[PDB]
Amino acid sequence: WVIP
Amino acid sequence: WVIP
Amino acid sequence: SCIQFTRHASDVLLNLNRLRSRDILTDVVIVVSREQFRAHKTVLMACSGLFYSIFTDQLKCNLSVINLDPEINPEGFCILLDFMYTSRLNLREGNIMAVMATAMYLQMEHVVDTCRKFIKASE
Amino acid sequence: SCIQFTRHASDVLLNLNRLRSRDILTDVVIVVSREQFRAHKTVLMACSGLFYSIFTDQLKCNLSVINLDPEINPEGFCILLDFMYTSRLNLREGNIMAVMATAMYLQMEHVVDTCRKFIKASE
Ligand SMILES: N#Cc1cnn2c(Nc3ccc4c(c3)CC(=O)N4)cc(Cl)nc12
Ligand SMILES: N#Cc1cnn2c(Nc3ccc4c(c3)CC(=O)N4)cc(Cl)nc12
Ligand SMILES: [Cl-]
Ligand SMILES: [Cl-]
Repeated sequence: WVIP
Repeated sequence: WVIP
Repeated sequence: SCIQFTRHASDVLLNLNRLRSRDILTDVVIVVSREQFRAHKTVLMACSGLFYSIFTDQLKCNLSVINLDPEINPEGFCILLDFMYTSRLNLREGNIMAVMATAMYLQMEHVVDTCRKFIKASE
Repeated sequence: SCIQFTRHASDVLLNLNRLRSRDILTDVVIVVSREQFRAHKTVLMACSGLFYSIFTDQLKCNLSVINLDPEINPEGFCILLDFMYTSRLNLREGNIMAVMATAMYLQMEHVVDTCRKFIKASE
């Protein structure tokens, strides 16, 4: 999971 | 396009 | 010896979400209490262990309407349906419990994982 | 304020290809001369300007069989259909002309681009  |  | 187009999978998913917004080729309505959500069975199966089980069933595969358990929160389902079609999860303090419970019911393991990690960090 | 799961789009496409291999929820047969290819209309539209035009048409959207132009090479179509479902293109010296012509007909601009660049490098 990432900060887009 | 890339070499996978 | 194949070559691969890096953005292809993302581009496919973007167009599947465009089809959903325009209601093109949607073949099922998911009923969550008083709310209705139109979707493509193939996308639902691709994202969820629950829908994969439902739509491989020789009788349920032909249903145009699926009713979810009355304990399922419509907003939680909406957030997860948006995630299925975009890879983006609108996870907030006010919705995390509903999102995690819906993800457990829908059998969306990666979403359950992250909800667990976000809750653990706040305790 | 969304979070994003990097591998989600690839995971969706992998499951759509699994559905194609098992012939689950396929809703169209594409006829290319003597050969037949089963597929999902939604994936075809998401990948190809030609299929996007065909399946948004108020009459063609309901057809279960689509016949392509007799000049279309079945192997070229097969290679492009595999690409649609996997992001991988089996581009070879012996098939590049057929792949590029099929990609132009199917309106798959990124494939046409690369076929053009690979041909230019050999001249
Ligand atoms: N054919 C086919 C096919 C269509 N969909 N699909 C799967 N869909 C699925 C099943 C379980 C889970 C998820 C997705 C996300 C998750 O957390 N669990 C799996 C397989 Cl093995 N195959 C297929
Ligand atoms: N709704 C919808 C929807 C479904 N599919 N789709 C598009 N599919 C497409 C159209 C043109 C081209 C390609 C894909 C690859 C290419 O080279 N050209 C576009 C839009 Cl703007 N919208 C949609
Ligand atoms: Cl997931
Ligand atoms: Cl393309």
